Amino acid sequence: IRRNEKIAVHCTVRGAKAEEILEKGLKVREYELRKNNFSDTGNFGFGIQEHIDLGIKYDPSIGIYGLDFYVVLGRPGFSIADKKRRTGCIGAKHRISKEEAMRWFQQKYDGIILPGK
Amino acid sequence: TNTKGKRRGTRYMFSRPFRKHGVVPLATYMRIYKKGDIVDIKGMGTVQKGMPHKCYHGKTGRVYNVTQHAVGIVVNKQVKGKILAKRINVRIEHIKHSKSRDSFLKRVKENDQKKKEAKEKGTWVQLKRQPAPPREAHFVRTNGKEPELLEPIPYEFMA
Amino acid sequence: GRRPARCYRYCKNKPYPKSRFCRGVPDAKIRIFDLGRKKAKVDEFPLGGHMVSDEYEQLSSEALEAARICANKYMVKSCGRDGFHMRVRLHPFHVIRINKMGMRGAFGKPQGTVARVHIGQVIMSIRTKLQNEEHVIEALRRAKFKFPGRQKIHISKKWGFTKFNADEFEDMVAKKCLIPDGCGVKYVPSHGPLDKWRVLHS
Amino acid sequence: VNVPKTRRTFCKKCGKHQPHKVTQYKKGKDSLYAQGKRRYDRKQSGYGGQTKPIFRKKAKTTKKIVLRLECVEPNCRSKRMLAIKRCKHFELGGDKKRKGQVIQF
RNA sequence: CUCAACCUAUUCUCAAACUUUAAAUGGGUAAGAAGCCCGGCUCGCUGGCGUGGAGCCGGGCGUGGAAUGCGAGUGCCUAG
RNA sequence: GUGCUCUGAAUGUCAAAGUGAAGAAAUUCAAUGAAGCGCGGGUAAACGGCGGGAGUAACUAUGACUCUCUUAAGGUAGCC
RNA sequence: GAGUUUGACUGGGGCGGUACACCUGUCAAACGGUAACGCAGGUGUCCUAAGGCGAGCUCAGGGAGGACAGAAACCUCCCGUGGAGCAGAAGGGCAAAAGCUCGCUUGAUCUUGAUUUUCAGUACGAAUACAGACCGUGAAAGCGGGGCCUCACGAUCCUUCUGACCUUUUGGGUUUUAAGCAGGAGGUGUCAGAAAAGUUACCACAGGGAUAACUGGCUUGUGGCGGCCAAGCGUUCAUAGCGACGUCGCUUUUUGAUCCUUCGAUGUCGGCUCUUCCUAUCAUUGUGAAGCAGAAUUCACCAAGCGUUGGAUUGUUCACCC
RNA sequence: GUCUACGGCCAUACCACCCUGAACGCGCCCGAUCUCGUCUGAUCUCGGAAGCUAAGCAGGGUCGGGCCUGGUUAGUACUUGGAUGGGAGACCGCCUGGGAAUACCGGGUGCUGUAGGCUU
Ligand SMILES: [Mg+2]
Ligand SMILES: [Mg+2]
Ligand SMILES: [Mg+2]
Ligand SMILES: [Mg+2]
Ligand SMILES: [Mg+2]
Ligand SMILES: [Mg+2]
Ligand SMILES: [Mg+2]
Ligand SMILES: [Mg+2]
Ligand SMILES: [Mg+2]
Ligand SMILES: [Mg+2]
Ligand SMILES: [Mg+2]
Ligand SMILES: [Mg+2]
Ligand SMILES: [Mg+2]
Ligand SMILES: [Mg+2]
Ligand SMILES: [Mg+2]
Ligand SMILES: [Mg+2]
Ligand SMILES: [Mg+2]
Ligand SMILES: [Mg+2]
Ligand SMILES: [Mg+2]
Ligand SMILES: [Mg+2]
Ligand SMILES: [Mg+2]
Ligand SMILES: [Mg+2]
Ligand SMILES: [Mg+2]
Ligand SMILES: [Mg+2]
Ligand SMILES: [Mg+2]
Ligand SMILES: [Mg+2]
Ligand SMILES: [Mg+2]
Ligand SMILES: [Mg+2]
Ligand SMILES: [Mg+2]
Ligand SMILES: [Zn+2]
Repeated sequence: IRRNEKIAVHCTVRGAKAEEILEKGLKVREYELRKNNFSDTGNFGFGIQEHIDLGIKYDPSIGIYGLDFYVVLGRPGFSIADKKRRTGCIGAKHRISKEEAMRWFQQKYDGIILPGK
Repeated sequence: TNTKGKRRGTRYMFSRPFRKHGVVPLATYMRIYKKGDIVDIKGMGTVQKGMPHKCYHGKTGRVYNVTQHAVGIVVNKQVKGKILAKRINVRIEHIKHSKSRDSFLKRVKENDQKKKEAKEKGTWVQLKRQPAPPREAHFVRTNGKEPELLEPIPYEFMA
Repeated sequence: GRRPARCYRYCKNKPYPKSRFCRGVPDAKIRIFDLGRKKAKVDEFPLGGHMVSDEYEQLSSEALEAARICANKYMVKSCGRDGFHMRVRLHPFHVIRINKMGMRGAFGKPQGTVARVHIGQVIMSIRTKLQNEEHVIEALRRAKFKFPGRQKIHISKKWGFTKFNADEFEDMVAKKCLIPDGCGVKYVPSHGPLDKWRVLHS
Repeated sequence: VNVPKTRRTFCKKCGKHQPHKVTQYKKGKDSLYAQGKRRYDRKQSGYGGQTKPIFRKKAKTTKKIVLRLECVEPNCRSKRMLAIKRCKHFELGGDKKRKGQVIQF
């Protein structure tokens, strides 16, 4: 690859559309992402190797592309980090740890962390 | 040997003090300067416009002209065997006032009020200042105790 | 080959280290500055003896290596192999120049490095037990024979290679103001965190 | 350098910023009846050889580039010389450079 | 676990073209009547304003506002 | 290569004069094209000039032999 | 055939370099200034944006994750005082910047003076404050007459172009032409700016010890000759004899370095001849030591009284052999 | 006793973690019809007011790190001027004046301007 080309296509999705598309991705993952996809800042993500499984029907012109999901997770009051006027940092006990990220995931999607290995 | 560039040798004098970089504080911009008053010339290096020459850094002149952002100053410069008054246009980030002339003016006003009070009250009071007289014979109490005996120490080699 | 050291004995040329501006400098002859049993802790070797200059001059790395070698050999065949630790306290950072074998374009080229020593300055130090003191003094004298100037042999009032005196040393150790680690010691001031005092003082 | 074939600057005749078309000034050909040329021919006639210096050193490698600006107004179409710094390669109205394009394979 | 890398707290020794700090000696300016303080007038500059700034016309204030020493200023011509 | 010399044919460049055109004229432009130069041959008892690197034979060494970049020729017969 | 030229600086000239016009750091001794063929480097450019505004962002680096993807491809979060970038040398400066990304533009325009820098307080170049126009940008305050600052460049004369319903073109008038006035450009890099190849052993003149080629003098790197320490050698044994790594000296019989004396002249290699001196002693006198049995030899001491040769080859000093 | 808005000096104000916050306020927060911007009303812009101090913010704390200010280092290092001082030199002592900087040991940790609020 050489610089200033075009390599990736990405998109940012938030809200009800985000939770339902995340619901579809975990339906593909059968609500199982195993050990260490959770970053230490309380975010996580995974990859999907083929998109047609869920959702949209395959189109013969469109390829067979895979993709990856990164959910960055928050808490009400996190917008002070990107507020323009009187910006601040969010505070120590308002952060998201790996433990509470896993706890929220399995409480909201009754999923399974820590498989047999 | 060396060049005749305009900032030769100004590695340290046109630099900022340690942990004093960045934004220039605004009081230096909102000072006022009337034509006739005494200003020090330093010449910070955050501002590159209107900056004085290195011969005028650390000098003192009086203002003869005020413009939008700068001031014309009359400074004495010593060329080889004469002193002559140069007229330089320097900016207000590079100048500041003179507390020497300020102190002189406040002791002028003190002298004037003192002469007025002396004239109305009918006395004669001292107005000049005198250079640190000798030391006015006095007694030194020992407070009963004997002065401590001091004595040079022996030599020991540490370092 | 190498000039006689009397051509470069005196400090007169405005310290000249190898840097960006001085390139192509050969390696100094002294590469090992510590010798003997360097892992004895603090109290295996309580006695320290220094060899300290009394002249302002520069010593060559060749002379430093020669003195280190002969002092090491005398200490080895006198106090045993693991009975001492010596550090030379002088690194040859000043580069000396040579002009080529008239005076046009005469700025020389780097041929060696010397260490500039001051009047009160330690050249070498040996730490050993308290009963090998005469052996330390003899080793430092026989190493003193390898230098141009005048040097003095002096036993320090301090414990080994530390900066604390031998009389107040064990009391500081017992009251835990001075914690041993490695060849030296750490000083514990009473103004850290109390949780640090709690993982200590216990 | 690369300067565009038109710009908008002061026109002294109308005392006003105006569009000017920009060409490159070329030195004209000699008059043969200019007074220095007349004096030079008068001096060079007869015997005596070369009577003025001939330079023959040529230290410079570039020239200052002069732009002829013409005011586009149909009534006042006055001209004006305008000079820029030295340049080896001069371009008159080339293609503008852009910052995002894939440069280069 | 032996060794590493790495990290952390220490330790030995340095810098004309490094530096937080930082002298001694040094460079400039000030130490009054061309100053001080009252009135009034002019302005096409400045302006919320009787503004601000500058200039000008009057008036009154001498304890001559550190030490020490000393008469100064000023022009032409000019050799080596 | 530098000289010297020969060929001139269609042939590039090439001064004065002459010719045509524009203009009111000074003047300008165009066509016309001598020698020379350029282009093409010759000439060294003209001036002069006349190469490197590898590996290759039953001890070893060399290199008849080969492979190589290579210039206008790569120093021949002799001689040291 | 004629006339002329054939730079300068220079640890003599030449050769080599440019220290010849400039810029950064150092030297440089805390104002400024400050030399050397001092040190470390750069310049004769580059840029319609890399100039001018406005807006919005944050950089290098690291950590943790995410299909292919691993040390490196792209996405996300956190830490990140700048450790990045700002055309280039270096120094300074700079973070809702001066960096990066967009939007709009041409203040890189037309003018008079003042000032600073080098400085003689001349010029050029570069720069700084204003003032008068016409504009750009931004909601605006403002900012902008090139490049964030310190370098990036050039007189007279001549040529060329631009401007003035301009002046003159000689007795008047018209029209070409020419001259003039103002502002750019064509260049002098020896960069305050001749137009310039050698050789002289056939040489010349004015000079120069301001300056080389001897001696002498300072120095002693180099040469030569000594000393101190003792790791080793010496079958053993540091020191009979030696002495590695180091280090202290002396000498002026080597060669350098320097340029003080001498260029209105100190005769310039070697040999021959002849005298005298030195000692750092080869022999001989008197001794001490030995790894001194004798003989031979080696190491020291007092010691320069006395002697130290004949030849081959080479101009040789040196050398080598009989 | 405090807070908002705009500040001045620009860490005694920063950084790390912990506790408390009455009332106004400042925020977090709800939404995208209009204005205006995005891949995404997350940011920016607009329209609100159900809930909340969780966070920002404020105050306090830490034998806290930094920073500020003293002591020590130390009349040490260095230095002005002087000598027919010493020393073979290298350098050193003295006379006359000036006089630092680490390591180590204390104390402190935002003052304050203009305008407008709350606190019975
Ligand atoms: Mg210099
Ligand atoms: Mg320089
Ligand atoms: Mg500028
Ligand atoms: Mg020197
Ligand atoms: Mg012809
Ligand atoms: Mg032939
Ligand atoms: Mg042959
Ligand atoms: Mg031969
Ligand atoms: Mg200076
Ligand atoms: Mg000075
Ligand atoms: Mg901005
Ligand atoms: Mg405007
Ligand atoms: Mg203007
Ligand atoms: Mg003319
Ligand atoms: Mg010149
Ligand atoms: Mg002389
Ligand atoms: Mg010698
Ligand atoms: Mg020698
Ligand atoms: Mg042996
Ligand atoms: Mg001489
Ligand atoms: Mg001399
Ligand atoms: Mg002579
Ligand atoms: Mg004579
Ligand atoms: Mg004679
Ligand atoms: Mg004679
Ligand atoms: Mg003798
Ligand atoms: Mg005799
Ligand atoms: Mg603290
Ligand atoms: Mg004193
Ligand atoms: Zn016009």
